[PDB]
Amino acid sequence: QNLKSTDRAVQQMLDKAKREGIQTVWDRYEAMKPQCGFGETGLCCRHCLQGPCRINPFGDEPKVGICGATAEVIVARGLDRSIAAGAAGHSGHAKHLAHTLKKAVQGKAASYMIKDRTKLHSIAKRLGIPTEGQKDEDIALEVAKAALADFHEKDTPVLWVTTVLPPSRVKVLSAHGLIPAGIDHEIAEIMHRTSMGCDADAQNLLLGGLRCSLADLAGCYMGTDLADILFGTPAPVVTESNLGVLKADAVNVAVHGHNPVLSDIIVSVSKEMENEARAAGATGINVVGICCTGNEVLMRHGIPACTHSVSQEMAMITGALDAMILDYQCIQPSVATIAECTGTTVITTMEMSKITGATHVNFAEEAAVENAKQILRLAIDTFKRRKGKPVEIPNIKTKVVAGFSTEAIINALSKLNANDPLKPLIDNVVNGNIRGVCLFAGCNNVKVPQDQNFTTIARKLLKQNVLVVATGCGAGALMRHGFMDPANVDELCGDGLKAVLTAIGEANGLGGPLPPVLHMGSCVDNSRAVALVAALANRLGVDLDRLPVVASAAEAMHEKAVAIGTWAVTIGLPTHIGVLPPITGSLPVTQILTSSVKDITGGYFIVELDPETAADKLLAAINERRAGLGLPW
Amino acid sequence: QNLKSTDRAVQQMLDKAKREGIQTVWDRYEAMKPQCGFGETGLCCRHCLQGPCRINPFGDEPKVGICGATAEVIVARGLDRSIAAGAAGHSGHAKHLAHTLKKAVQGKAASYMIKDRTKLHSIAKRLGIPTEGQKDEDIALEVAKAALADFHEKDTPVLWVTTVLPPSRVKVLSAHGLIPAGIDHEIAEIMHRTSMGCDADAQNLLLGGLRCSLADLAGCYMGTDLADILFGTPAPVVTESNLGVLKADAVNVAVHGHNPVLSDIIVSVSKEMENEARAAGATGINVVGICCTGNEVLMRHGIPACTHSVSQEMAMITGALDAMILDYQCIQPSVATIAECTGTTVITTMEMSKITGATHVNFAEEAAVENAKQILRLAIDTFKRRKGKPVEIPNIKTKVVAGFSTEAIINALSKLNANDPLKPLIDNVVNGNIRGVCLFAGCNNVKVPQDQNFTTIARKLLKQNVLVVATGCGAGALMRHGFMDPANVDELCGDGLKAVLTAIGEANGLGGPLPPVLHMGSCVDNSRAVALVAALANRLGVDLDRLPVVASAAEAMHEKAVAIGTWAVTIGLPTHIGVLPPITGSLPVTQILTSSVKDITGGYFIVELDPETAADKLLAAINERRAGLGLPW
Ligand code: SF4
Ligand code: SF4
Ligand code: FES
Ligand code: FES
Ligand SMILES: [Fe+2]
Ligand SMILES: [Fe+2]
Repeated sequence: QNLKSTDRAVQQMLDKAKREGIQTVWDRYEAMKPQCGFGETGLCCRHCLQGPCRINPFGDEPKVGICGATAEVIVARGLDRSIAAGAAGHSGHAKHLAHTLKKAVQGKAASYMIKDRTKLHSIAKRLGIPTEGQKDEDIALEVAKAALADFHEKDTPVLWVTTVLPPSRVKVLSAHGLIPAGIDHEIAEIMHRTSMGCDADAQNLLLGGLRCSLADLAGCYMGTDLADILFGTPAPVVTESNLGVLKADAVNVAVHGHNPVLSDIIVSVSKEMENEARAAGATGINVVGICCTGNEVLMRHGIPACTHSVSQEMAMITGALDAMILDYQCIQPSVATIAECTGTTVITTMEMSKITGATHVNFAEEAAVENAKQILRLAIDTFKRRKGKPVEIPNIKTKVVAGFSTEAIINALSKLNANDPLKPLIDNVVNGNIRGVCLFAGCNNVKVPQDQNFTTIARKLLKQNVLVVATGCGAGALMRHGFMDPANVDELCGDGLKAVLTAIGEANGLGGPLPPVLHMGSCVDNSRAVALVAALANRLGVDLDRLPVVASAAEAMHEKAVAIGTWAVTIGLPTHIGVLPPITGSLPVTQILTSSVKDITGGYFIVELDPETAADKLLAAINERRAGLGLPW
Repeated sequence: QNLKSTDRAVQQMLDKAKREGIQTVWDRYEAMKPQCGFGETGLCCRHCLQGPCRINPFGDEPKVGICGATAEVIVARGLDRSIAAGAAGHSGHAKHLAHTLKKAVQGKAASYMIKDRTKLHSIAKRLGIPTEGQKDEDIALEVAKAALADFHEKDTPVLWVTTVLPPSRVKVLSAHGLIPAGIDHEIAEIMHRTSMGCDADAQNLLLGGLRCSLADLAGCYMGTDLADILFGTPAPVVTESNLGVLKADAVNVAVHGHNPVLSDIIVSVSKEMENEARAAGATGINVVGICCTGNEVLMRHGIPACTHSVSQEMAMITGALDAMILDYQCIQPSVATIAECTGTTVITTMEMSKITGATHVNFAEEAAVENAKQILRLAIDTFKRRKGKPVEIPNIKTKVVAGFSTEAIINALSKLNANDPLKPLIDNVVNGNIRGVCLFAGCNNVKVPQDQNFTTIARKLLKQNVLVVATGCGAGALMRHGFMDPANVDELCGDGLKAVLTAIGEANGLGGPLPPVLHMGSCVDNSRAVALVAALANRLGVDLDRLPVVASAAEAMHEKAVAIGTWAVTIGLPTHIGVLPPITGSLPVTQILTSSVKDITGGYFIVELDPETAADKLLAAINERRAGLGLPW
């Protein structure tokens, strides 16, 4: 079982699933081997009804698609569609929040409100929306309207790109035609240009992909911005992670998917339904997180994280998960079938994301509290059904310090330098106590023993004094292995980094260091890392492609992760991916993505499946940037 | 060679390509056999980096995707993405025209203008835009703004759906949640819901596909509307088709792709460059059409059609094609490589559709005449290079009567009944002289001997007194085989249909019948068939699903054709497809699309690869509708 997951709680549940005859994602993967080599290399096209077409990576025919599409066209078109799909997810999330904010301030959804007025005003200023003598509700209406306007063409480009990157970066991108005109406009143009008999030049196709990836960035940044307005900007919080956060004697409710519009309300209503739960024989409702919506409520409310990504089924296998409340994205549809075995009530809530066999309870923002109560009463009923049934919750959890929004990191640093908060961080980059910054992002992937790449790479980087930040299920991996517990600083961190984390933590009152890794939130909250890195660039007067900052999507899975990796490259970062994207069937495309793009954006992909080697390559990238700034390394 | 194409001109050029060692689409198809059975059946998924996943149609594992995606989820998700891709193409075309109209009336593109003021006013009225006391330029600005507004969410749904179908049809669709909210909004929502871990219910997914197909319909209708405003509504015209329209002693220029914004200007500028051409030793510039942009200039200007779809390379093989001027969609990228062999100058013009090895000449609507002259001078130079080179133009052409816009059909009918023009058509449906109506649409496909299904089905239907209309490369097939020459009425048509075509043609002055098949235009001009059928529905006071009207995408290829077939079903038509879409790997999805959808929209797919059987099934569908109206059959 350690060949499947490096998480001991997951291993324990894999043994339980095995002896109970419950098929898991790992079993489904085994049943898929050997996987198709055409698909693995990207040398397959189904873009018209003359297909399917394939190209042998090596040897004899077929060498070309039926319409004449070359390997580099086919590979580039497939990649572009994955970027567009990712952009569609993050920006769909953002759109949902924009409509929620609009309804809130129009009096149509009283369960929602402006919680972070300071954030609202800062965003308005950034967008050029007047605030002086205006009512907050009117400012918010204008911010929501601006968010929606960025989905289509208008007299300005996408402001959630052009107003969040430094002017010099916008200039580089504009010179290459990479600034998106509208989010949904770019998604549609990708689908058009990649359809049969359209774009058939690899460089042209890939430039289109870079532009669409910036539409994805805009959607991420918009989603973080609007969620902070509505639900509060995260600040440091302490909680726990892993399956041991479930409680046999409570009604255990997982929030799973992505959007806090749903989960945030589940959290607050669950508190109000405590004596209902107790009337049912439970101690209360224990809300726990899975995937990014779990990260959202962890960051804002300290809701403990149950599990993440590939291991999500394992929460159900305990026998203790009374409900799994879903919105969209990254939910294995197997959960609907496993629920039949485990007793769990799986509940979908969004019209565009249903799962055959799950109960659907429409969630309307206009009726959010009532809908939440209906959902939570299903969960209480489920608890009652498992009275007297044995459960097997692994007694395995870690302590997690999280909540490191960009605002929170600046505020923490400000305790060392009140009027120049980024300077103490830069000072320690310059003196070598901080070698550079690495963002871990993205998924787990069944092909990689769960968490092995994240923890292997992070350990090497921490020992080398890298400041490590994380989001999504990368943060999930790290938190479940103790990388968010300050008690582990002495073991994990180099002496430089330890000194810095200790100095900040002591100056912020909590008699000890910051944690080894800073949790910056959900996958849309990769945008927070952009805000931090853009602020450093502006403070230093250099573009992002000069900074000693890298990213690693160490165990990537979703199309969303492909989009994020691509915008990380587009904004100027060396960006590791630890699984193979379907590009190796075309050397010219691989060379563009890993080498020639450096001449366009300054960023580049590092494709490396061996995590020790990946760590070495990431350190080399950081140190090259250090040398370019005239720094020792 | 007759096993490849039933077109004798194509056969002749296949012999020339063979003896010259020039690889064709048919050769590339042969080199692809046997094709992947997983892709053919739709049982393959590459929506995340855990894939590729496949499902055996029958037998043992794999039985399910790695995430738990079932065969019916996988099939439905793939189909939905193809619909979204098609919608992205037609609506991208429409968007381009909307921006062109806006520039024209704002004084930014003087090469363009309002040519059809009557059409402009009719569209404005339909959309609810005031015209009384308004300047045409202001009305046009408002129409262009409305077109652009339909791409995104707003306070109304997509007006290029809701204002073009009868209220009772809008009501049916709205009750099922099928009216699109915005064109690009729907495309993006499809990409989201079909990404990993989102929608996983076949019926839900397919309803999403139906709604996205209506976004495609909107794009088609918008494209026809705007092109008519800018370039004129078609009226009956006489021209010729097939490779014999090329002229060895002229500069032969093919317009290929889709958008008249390009081709229309090539036509008018080519006339002005006649003595330049003659100075070069040519008789003039001979503009000829390929694919839909060829159909656009055929319909409006009588520009002869060279060839279509699968056989497009054959125009180059003659040795006489001096230039091929491209915008986007349905262009085999092989043309860039074949041009090296044949001498032809292949020229791309749009930023999102380039082909490695082709010359790119940006075309800006603001500079259209100058850009056109630059392009045409490349073509004249190419002519000069082939002085003294033998060419082989098959001496094979047909006469084509075309230009049957809906307005043109109504006007023709009005010669028999001035104030109730649809009544003579309905009278002859009722008395059985016209059994029903069949629309042929869509592509050729290399899997089917070229044109075999279109001509086989059309011959059977015509003998059975069906009024046959055609668009796109279905019209192309029919015209190249003589179905648009009135001289062939006695041979092809049943006595009822012959009597009707004769009575209309005689009443319209041209001493003989209308042609056997009415050419209604390009693929976006499938929207014209909708306008005709909606007008018949309104005149009879019934919905479209009661009318004896069917469609046949007899040799479908592009994602666009999938989208069109799907909206034909959604608006209420029995819709034949003569190639296998990738759905047969899921019986539940197949049953929805071919049977249960009848209970939702009244329409349904008829999947039938044998064209004699397809004809029988289409006649049975027509006659079932006749019986439902209380008519003899
Ligand atoms: S677009 Fe070209 S390569 Fe793709 S399936 Fe169609 S013929 Fe094959
Ligand atoms: S979305 Fe599911 S079925 Fe598709 S490639 Fe990923 S794991 Fe496989
Ligand atoms: S041939 Fe296997 S992914 Fe298409
Ligand atoms: S296994 Fe062949 S299309 Fe994927
Ligand atoms: Fe996520
Ligand atoms: Fe077309």
